[PDB]
Amino acid sequence: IMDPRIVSEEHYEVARRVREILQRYKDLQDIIAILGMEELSEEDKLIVQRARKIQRFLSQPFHVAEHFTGRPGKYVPIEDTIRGFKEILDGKLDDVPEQAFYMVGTIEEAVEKAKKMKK
Amino acid sequence: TRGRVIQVMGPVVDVKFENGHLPAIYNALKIQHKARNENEVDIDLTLEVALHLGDDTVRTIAMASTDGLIRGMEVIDTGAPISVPVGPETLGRMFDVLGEPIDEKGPVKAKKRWPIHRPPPSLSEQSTEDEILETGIKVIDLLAPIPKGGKIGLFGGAGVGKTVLIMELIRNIAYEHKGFSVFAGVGERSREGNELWLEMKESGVLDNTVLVFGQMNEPPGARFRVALTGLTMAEYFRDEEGKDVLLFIDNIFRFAQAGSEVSALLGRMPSEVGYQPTLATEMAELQERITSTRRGSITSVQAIYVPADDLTDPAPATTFAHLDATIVLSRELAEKGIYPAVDPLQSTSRIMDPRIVSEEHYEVARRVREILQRYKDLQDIIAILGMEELSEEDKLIVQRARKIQRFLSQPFHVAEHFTGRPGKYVPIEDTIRGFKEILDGKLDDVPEQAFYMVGTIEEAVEKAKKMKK
Amino acid sequence: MTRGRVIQVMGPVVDVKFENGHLPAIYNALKIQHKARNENEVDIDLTLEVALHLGDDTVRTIAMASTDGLIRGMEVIDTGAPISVPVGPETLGRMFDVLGEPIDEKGPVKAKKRWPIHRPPPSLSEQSTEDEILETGIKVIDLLAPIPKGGKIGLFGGAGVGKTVLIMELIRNIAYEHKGFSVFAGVGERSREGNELWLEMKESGVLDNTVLVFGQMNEPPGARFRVALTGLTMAEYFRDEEGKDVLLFIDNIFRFAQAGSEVSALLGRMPSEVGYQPTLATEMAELQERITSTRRGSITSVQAIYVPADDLTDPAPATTFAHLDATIVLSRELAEKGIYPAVDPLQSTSRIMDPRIVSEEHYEVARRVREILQRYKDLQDIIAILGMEELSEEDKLIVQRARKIQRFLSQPFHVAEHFTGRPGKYVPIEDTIRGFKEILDGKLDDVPEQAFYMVGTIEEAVEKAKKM
Amino acid sequence: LLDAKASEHAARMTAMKNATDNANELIRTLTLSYNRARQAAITQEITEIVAGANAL
Amino acid sequence: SDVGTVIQVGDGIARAHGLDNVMSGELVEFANGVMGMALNLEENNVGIVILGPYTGIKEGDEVRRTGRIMEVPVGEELIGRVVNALGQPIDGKGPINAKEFRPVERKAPGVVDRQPVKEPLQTGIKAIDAMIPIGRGQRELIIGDRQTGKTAIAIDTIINQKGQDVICIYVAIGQKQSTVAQVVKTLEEHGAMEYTIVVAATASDPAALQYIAPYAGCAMGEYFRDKGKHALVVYDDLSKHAVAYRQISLLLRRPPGREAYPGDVFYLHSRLLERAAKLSDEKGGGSLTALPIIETQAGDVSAYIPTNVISITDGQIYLESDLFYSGIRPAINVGLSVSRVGGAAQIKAMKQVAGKLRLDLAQYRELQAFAQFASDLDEATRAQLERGQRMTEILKQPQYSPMPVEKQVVIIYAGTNGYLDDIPVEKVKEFEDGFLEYIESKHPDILEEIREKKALDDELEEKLKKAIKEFKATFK
Amino acid sequence: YFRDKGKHALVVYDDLSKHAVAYRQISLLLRRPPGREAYPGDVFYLHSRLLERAAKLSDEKGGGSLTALPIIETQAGDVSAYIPTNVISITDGQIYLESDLFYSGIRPAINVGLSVSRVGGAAQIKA
Ligand SMILES: Nc1ncnc2c1ncn2[C@@H]1O[C@H](COP(=O)(O)OP(=O)(O)OP(=O)(O)O)[C@@H](O)[C@H]1O
Ligand SMILES: Nc1ncnc2c1ncn2[C@@H]1O[C@H](COP(=O)(O)OP(=O)(O)OP(=O)(O)O)[C@@H](O)[C@H]1O
Ligand SMILES: [Mg+2]
Ligand SMILES: [Mg+2]
Repeated sequence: IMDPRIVSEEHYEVARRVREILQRYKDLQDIIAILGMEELSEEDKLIVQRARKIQRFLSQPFHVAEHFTGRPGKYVPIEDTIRGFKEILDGKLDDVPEQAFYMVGTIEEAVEKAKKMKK
Repeated sequence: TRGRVIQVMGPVVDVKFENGHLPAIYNALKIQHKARNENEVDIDLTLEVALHLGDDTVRTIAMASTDGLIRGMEVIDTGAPISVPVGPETLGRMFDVLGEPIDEKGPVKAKKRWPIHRPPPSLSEQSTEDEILETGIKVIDLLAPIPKGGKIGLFGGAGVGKTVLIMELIRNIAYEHKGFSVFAGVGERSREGNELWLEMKESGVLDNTVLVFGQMNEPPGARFRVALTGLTMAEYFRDEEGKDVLLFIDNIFRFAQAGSEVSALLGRMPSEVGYQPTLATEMAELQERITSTRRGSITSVQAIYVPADDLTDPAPATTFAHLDATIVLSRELAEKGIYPAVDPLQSTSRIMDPRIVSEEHYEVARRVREILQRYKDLQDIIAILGMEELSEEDKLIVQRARKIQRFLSQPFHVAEHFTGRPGKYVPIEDTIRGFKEILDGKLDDVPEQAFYMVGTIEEAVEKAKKMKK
Repeated sequence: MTRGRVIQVMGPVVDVKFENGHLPAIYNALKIQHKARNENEVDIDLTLEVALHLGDDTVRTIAMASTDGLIRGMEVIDTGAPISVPVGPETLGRMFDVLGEPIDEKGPVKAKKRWPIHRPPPSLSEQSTEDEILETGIKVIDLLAPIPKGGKIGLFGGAGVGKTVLIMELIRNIAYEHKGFSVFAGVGERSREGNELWLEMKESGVLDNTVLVFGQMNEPPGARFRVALTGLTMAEYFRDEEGKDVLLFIDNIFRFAQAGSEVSALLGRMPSEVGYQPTLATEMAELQERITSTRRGSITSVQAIYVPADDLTDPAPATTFAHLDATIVLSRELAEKGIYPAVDPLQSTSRIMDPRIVSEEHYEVARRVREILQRYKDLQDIIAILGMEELSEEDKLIVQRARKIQRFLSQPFHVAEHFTGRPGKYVPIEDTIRGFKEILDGKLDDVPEQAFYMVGTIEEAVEKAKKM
Repeated sequence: LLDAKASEHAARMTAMKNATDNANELIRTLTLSYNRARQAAITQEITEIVAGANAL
Repeated sequence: SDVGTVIQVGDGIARAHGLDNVMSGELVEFANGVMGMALNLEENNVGIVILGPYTGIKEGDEVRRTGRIMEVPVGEELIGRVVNALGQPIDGKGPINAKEFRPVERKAPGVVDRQPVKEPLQTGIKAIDAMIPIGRGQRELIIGDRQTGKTAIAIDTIINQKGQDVICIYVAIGQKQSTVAQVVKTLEEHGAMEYTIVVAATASDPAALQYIAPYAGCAMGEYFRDKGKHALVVYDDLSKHAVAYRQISLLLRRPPGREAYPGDVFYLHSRLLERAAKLSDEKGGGSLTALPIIETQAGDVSAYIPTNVISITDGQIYLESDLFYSGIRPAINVGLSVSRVGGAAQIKAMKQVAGKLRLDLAQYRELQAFAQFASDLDEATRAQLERGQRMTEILKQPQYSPMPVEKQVVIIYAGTNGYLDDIPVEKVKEFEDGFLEYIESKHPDILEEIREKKALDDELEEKLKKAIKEFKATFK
Repeated sequence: YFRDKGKHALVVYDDLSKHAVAYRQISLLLRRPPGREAYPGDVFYLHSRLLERAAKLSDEKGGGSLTALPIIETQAGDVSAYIPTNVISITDGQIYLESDLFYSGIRPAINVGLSVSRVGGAAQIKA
């Protein structure tokens, strides 16, 4: 179904833009394993900063997982996933810390989770 | 005293001779059948004996498709191996595995026929004189000189440049040599054989040449015996007439592969990587016949297909002990657009001895290998540490090695469609002179992009001026 | 009596038929003794070990020597039992083959008894439950890698370190202090190395306390496979009848595993991982489960092992490590520096090292020695790039201590008296533990490093210092 | 500048120590994977050989 | 009876019915006049390996028993000749006219009949005689990648045996006839044919003949050994015998194993290589030594055939392709190559000098891999690198120019003591020839003293005086 | 037997890896086609026929319960291998033991981060 004809134009741009950043970060992965991220400069450094946030925002608390962790489960609509990833890609949430996107539902939850941390 | 077909197992066939007068190993058998009723099909086939079984039965390998064969047919024993026509009447013709003409010029009227299986020369009558044979190709003429009267092997994977290198050598060596030429297309594309035949017809080189084909679409029996048919014709010019001859062969790996394909159906236990238990023995009976005797010399150029760029596969590994010069083609240079893509470290020959070549030829060739071997180990480090962290001697070696590696490239006459360039010839003195200026640092100022598909070193300076530097 | 005839021959494998229907058991030994009838024939003195009951009154067998000159229809006899070898005190100071026949030109062996090579191991109702430490008298082994009585010890080391000297010194110490003999089984050995060992055993006077059994590399797979079991049945008699503690040396256990792999391929069995035999763990067990500490006496074993490609996960090293109780590592760097015996203190380990078996001070002295030697190995690359004066006072106080402790691990052996003036020294467990404890507290730091080099007990270092 | 050059050499010493340790760890993990591949290739090859010999 | 009839024929193997009294390993004759060896004794058929052309043997042809095992000729009469694996001439210099013939499958010398190896086998190669010494009665494996020098080290060694009372045998296995002709011609040019025998089983010869060649080579080499005289045998590729044996076994239908080789592949090389030995005084004190050669694919030192022979020999000499393509010749890796008879297979002169070489060279192998690029280090590290670079120039040597031990210990002594500290790394080769030219005038003095006394401890004063005064006076 | 009556019972297997090796031996002696590491295809069915027999019964059956503690040895400390992964797919969790923890004095040497109980949390007392 990932063809311009079936999905919405907004969905297709956001999904393709997500895979490009995740592929670019998998290319840097074999060199940072030795040297670390201290050598990286400009766009390669900014790409890993956004790729970290994107990789964590793909995590979701399930209802069947309540028996393993005290966190309640969540259901996220298609309009909310597209809007959340679009803002992460654009850089509107670059100031928020990477630990505020772990096991959340919608993008507004990341804003209050960051506000709870105060960092 | 005739025989009958008993089992038809694809390419392999079993025949029983009731009288007890069985055919010898390697003898040729004939199946000629006229259809009795509307259900049957007319058949014309030749089979060679491979093994003697117990109950008056023999295993045979067919040289053409076995479709339409029926159990109980009649088989005739010719009394000898596959016998091919020999003499000066074979010049300017094209042949099948059985030595029959595949061109439409009419029958061949040669007074004599020779069997494709013959014992090799003895140690007491071989010869080994050493001289440099020029190719006009910058890499081969410098780093791996071709020995006149010796075997040359071009090794490579799929699509690296082997056939484009054989074709350039035929258009250089044979075009600068008096005497006969022989070419055998062992298990290759029938489109390439057609283009070669037309190039010969145009140039007029067919008058001094012989061609043998039996291509990819033929059964396993024909694909392994074709190299022997081309060889029994090049042997007559050496042994009976005394002339020097060139033998060009493309894909000798198809001969090894075709022997493996029929081995399982004959009943032989398998061996390493799925090859026959007789690989080294079968390649030796081919390679040991292509040698220079007291009477005349056979210079030979062979192309070897490496199944997955792994020189350790049984067929390529078995081949290396028989050559006098070996040239390895690497996809690493081909992907960078550096053609003919010859590996300057792995390429070597029996002639790179200080007693045979000139003093500066020996020095320049050894210096090229050392600078490129040093650069090979250092380029790997640069990818993790970065070029800024290395010393001035390393930076100098990197800058010169890049230019040397690109100057090894040349535009071939047969490559005009692939290169968009006319093609060029470089003599040995210019190859030595050109590489020396790069090694001595004279052209450190010239850009690394002024050596791709160029000829003589004067052109690089003219090309840099055209590039406004 | 009953007799068979040869019906097939191909390499080391031979098949025999018994027409009367009386067939030999799965491990019996058969003899082929034939005198040439005509000038066309050759005389033979071969023996075969049974392997399978094929059916139709036929049996498959593995050969103990060459099968050249054999003819189909040649008669053969069943001995009614497995391979049997001489046992007792008369086997001390002698050389033997797989069959129990002597290699030495010292006449025949008139032993009172002969025992079969294949015997069941001792049961759980015959073993000893509480483990004892075998005192070797060698400071490094007794302190950092204790030897369990009835245990299996593994030797890993490079060429030119002194493995033979250690074996010879271990063979001595057990005979003099523990009043027990030793046995050496050369599994597929180089006949030139077997010669050097026999001459060094002869020159050191050690032969009278040991038995040497050799299976040479030039022997067929069947003979190289069973040589460890004939060495083991000779060590078994000293445990069961005399009640003494015994040492069994196996030069390379990998050659025993390899010989079984070759015999399995010849027999036609489907291979397992890396091409080894399907029976690799049962063959290793039938050897290793007979080396135990019974209530009467014990057999301890020192076994060297060859790692096929520096990979410890290979099936032969893997199946052996399952049976081992301790590991001894020999390094070339200690030998280049001058430390003997050349045993690595940071790579040698034993299951007996826990404080429930060794005393509290034995555990503390061993742990403190490893901590100081490990800390010194860190400083070695710092010492290579920068000077000794620059190090901190505490760092220098550990470098000095570590060099003195590393030298105090060294000991002058008794077998070494032919190559050096040093007479030789035996150090009890109680004396080495007492000695290292004084060194660790810094009581002897105001003493030269050469006082601890090639010495025995701690009082000798004090007197050596007073002499200088 | 004296403190800046000293701290630069100290920073580079720690960076190179970690880079060397990361590379040494990667070498043992790759070595173990190569040994698994080596043993897997040998058992697969020997089983294709024996299957073919059994079939024939 | 002693007669049979062929039932199956193919690929150089035959199967026959009858031959009830054949012995395992016997020779048999076909109606065609061709010979064969009986290797399998099935219940109803004999499996025969053919020792000649098999395209003339048909099913139903008769075969007869010869009542004899495989036997070859032996004696001094073979010296200077070229022969096949069956003991028949190839050089065309007339018949052999031998006095005795003996079996090819003799048992090896027992552990009590041997004696420790303590006398040298001088190869004349600076890297081998100093760092990887060979003694008479030892087995040393030459192993490496294709086109690295291997046949070169074996022939340079045979050329060095002209003065000593040693006989050499060269066994050409699976080799091309044109390379065999260049080897024979090289031996005739250097005068080595005065004391050598060449046994050949070339690539077009039957798999059977290429299998009996090394066993026939030992039968000829051990003949001098049983007379008290020293002998040397060389096998150009043991990797080619394993392949020839694999063919015969897979065609006789014997069970396959790792890389399709039969279970007795370790036993094949063990029966052969344990026959090299230094005998005891009761047996006359004779000595046979072997130089087997192995070809490794991309450095596969852990393959089945390389691991079998690496475990059987008394040491090995590893040759590497990256050393070869970088100018180090002979391309011997000193770090991985070992001799287990070191310190006993050398004269006292070499033992005293080579001790310093081992330490200087060992500290260099570790240091260049990392400290080569750095501009400023500690003076100790600079001196260790500079000494290691100079000693690795002294070990380089050209083909067909072996060095007598007296000349070797002099140059190594000069380098180890560090008199080359003022000589550039490119000038070290020029210094070897210049120093040896000054020593030509003193050859009468130092040849007799180093050859007779072998005492480099007493000689220190004369070596130091000549080397320092001659070069400092001329170079200033 | 105790579980069918109504009594609770525990069973321990000292090495499932040694059990698989003893099964590979007889399948290869019977000439059965080898798989992934010379082991027969039935190697999953082998550990499944046995581990499934452990179960907590319903009140209608008498409420008894059999529990099992299988043990596995893994070469070079890697969890992703044929026999280890087969049993990890059958059990209700796993306890990981590490060699660097053991040789450094941390005992019992249990990895708290990577060890989990899938049935766990419901079987603990409220305290
Ligand atoms: N000298 C050259 N100049 C430019 N392009 C080249 C040159 N040599 C080869 N190529 C390119 O690489 C391709 C290699 O084709 P080629 O026929 O030589 O394959 P090959 O190596 O012979 O493989 P195969 O034997 O299977 O036919 C060419 O078709 C062309 O695109
Ligand atoms: N010391 C040397 N100096 C210069 N060139 C050398 C030296 N030693 C070897 N070579 C060259 O390297 C090659 C080695 O050939 P050699 O026959 O010894 O190799 P090989 O391993 O036996 O090859 P092959 O397997 O084909 O028989 C030859 O070209 C030889 O002249
Ligand atoms: Mg092509
Ligand atoms: Mg060679």
